[PDB]
Amino acid sequence: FHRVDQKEITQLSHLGQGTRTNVYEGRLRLRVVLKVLDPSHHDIALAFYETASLMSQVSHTHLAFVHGVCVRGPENIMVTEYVEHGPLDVWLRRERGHVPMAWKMVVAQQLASALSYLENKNLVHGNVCGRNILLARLGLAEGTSPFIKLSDPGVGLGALSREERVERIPWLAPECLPSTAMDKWGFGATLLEICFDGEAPLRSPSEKEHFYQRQHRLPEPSLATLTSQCLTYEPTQRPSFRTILRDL
Ligand SMILES: CNc1cc(Nc2cc(C)cc(C)c2)nn2c(C(N)=O)cnc12
Repeated sequence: FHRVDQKEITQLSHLGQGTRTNVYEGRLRLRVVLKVLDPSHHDIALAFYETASLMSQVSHTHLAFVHGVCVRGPENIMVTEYVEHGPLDVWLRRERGHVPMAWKMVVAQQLASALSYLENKNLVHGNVCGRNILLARLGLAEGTSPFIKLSDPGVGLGALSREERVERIPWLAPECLPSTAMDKWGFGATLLEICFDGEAPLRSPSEKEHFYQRQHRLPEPSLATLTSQCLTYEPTQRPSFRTILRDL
């Protein structure tokens, strides 16, 4: 990744919070987003640097760009693409009941394309969810289509606590509660979330953890065969993104 000096960035309005991060609008000597990691253990900063490294080595129409990393005292900052309309989950809840199925199918295909690209390079995202899908274009006007960018996955899944992994249910693959196969589950859970206008299935941390421990399966979408195949507890039985992209 590219090293960004603190003199090259300007921190503006708070946008929201991610896992161990605060996300702000900013300027780069370009409008950007600044993902400020909390003062953290070296294992967490390393998992954050691994994400910056992964996203700086890939290039895809539907993957958000990473400008680089800035170290500002105890704060690690990932300088990433400012995407015009922000997260898909927020937008879906605001537009609940007025998002057509054809619009949702375009998003699913664009997301499956980004994930097929990663799968072919044997790279894991590990945080596929509506919150990490950003809208560059809304596709509300006649003759237009939405355009998504899959955000960086933030602090790597391998560095998170059990409590943080439970907070990720239902996007978290069940085998991760105690491989590219995990993104097939994240993809399936994101299709449910999109189908339900940003209302993902599953509640308290104990109820979510009990759901996976008891091997219960997620609700069917209101995409039924595809979610049923992606959301299986057997990782090797999940279809490839080549097959998913064909089935879509
Ligand atoms: C207008 N643009 C954007 C808004 C936004 N808001 C946001 C909204 C919540 C609820 C949470 C977080 C972490 C950010 N995030 N974002 C990103 C990104 N998180 O990578 C990239 N561009 C944008």
